[PDB]
Amino acid sequence: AKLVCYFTNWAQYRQGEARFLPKDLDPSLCTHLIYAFAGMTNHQLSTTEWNDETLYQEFNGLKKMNPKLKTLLAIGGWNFGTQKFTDMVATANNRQTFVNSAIRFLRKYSFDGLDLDWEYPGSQGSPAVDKERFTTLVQDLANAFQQEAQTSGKERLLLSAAVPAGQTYVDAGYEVDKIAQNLDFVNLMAYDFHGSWEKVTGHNSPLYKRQEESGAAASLNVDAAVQQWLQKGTPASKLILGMPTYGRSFTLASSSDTRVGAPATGSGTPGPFTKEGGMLAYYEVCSWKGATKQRIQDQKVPYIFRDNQWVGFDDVESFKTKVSYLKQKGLGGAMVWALDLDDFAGFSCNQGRYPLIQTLRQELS
Repeated sequence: AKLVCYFTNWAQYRQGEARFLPKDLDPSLCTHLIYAFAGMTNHQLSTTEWNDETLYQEFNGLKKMNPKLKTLLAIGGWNFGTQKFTDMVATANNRQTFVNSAIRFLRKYSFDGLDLDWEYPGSQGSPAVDKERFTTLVQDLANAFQQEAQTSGKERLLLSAAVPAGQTYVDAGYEVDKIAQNLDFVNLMAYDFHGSWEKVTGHNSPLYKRQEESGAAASLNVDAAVQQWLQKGTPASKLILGMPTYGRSFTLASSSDTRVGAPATGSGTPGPFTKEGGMLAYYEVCSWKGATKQRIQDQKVPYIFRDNQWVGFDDVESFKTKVSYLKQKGLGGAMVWALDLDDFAGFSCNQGRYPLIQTLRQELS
């Protein structure tokens, strides 16, 4: 069973206790560590932070203390955009340029593979033609990795991809059945289902729909997201269920109505450390004094509120429930976004180091 965990390039800038660097990783916590994110320069895989080279060494250096640990480098992300992916996959010449650089890059810093985080083919400015070209990109990487294994005598580089849950994005850019064959595993982003971009309160990652939810809305949940990727061709053993170590917040129209689906004037007050409205790290949520925590019976996930702030998030129980769910579905394991959002150093929730992720590690085995 896999436990895929995401490390983020910018967590090193969080202030005080929240600061996160490779030295803060637990080498046995997860089975696979994915470094996010790498960029692209002239169709070639490239760094995005002044110290990625130094951090790469530290990151992959952990394999010396745990040879079984597998690391991948994730290219893309939201900020990165779609254009560079778009122009790169338009020609066989640029694709080969990208593939060859990836190989050299990965082997150079000792990464075990590449995680594709293009967000997303066929959307966000990306032409619908990118749907098939993405498939072709996946194939080229797979073929090249296949050959490089014999030419180098090293373990075949791994290939994975972080994929959206929404039917809109999935239909627009993913030939599920075709790419699933070539991807070693699929990291399903089963979160961001609801957020401050909606004028009503909703949970970031609920397992099931609300009994009074229907139509498109009844598709905004983990279970529906998993069934879609399975039904479209993803073999269960390759589908990795993503879980959030963060929650999404809202500012209530009135502190008087804290019901799920209650009126929201906007994003919740940004967290002291994460500094982004509408989002909070788990270590910021459990750092709430004089709040009222309640669970959504239907969706199996909690949410808390205080004054006019409302945040739906995941906790030990919810994670335990989703793992239980994951097993019933026979999936390949769990994925986590992100390492730096859980209380990695037990400085806030008084539940020890990595309360959430350690829970996943215990349950998965």
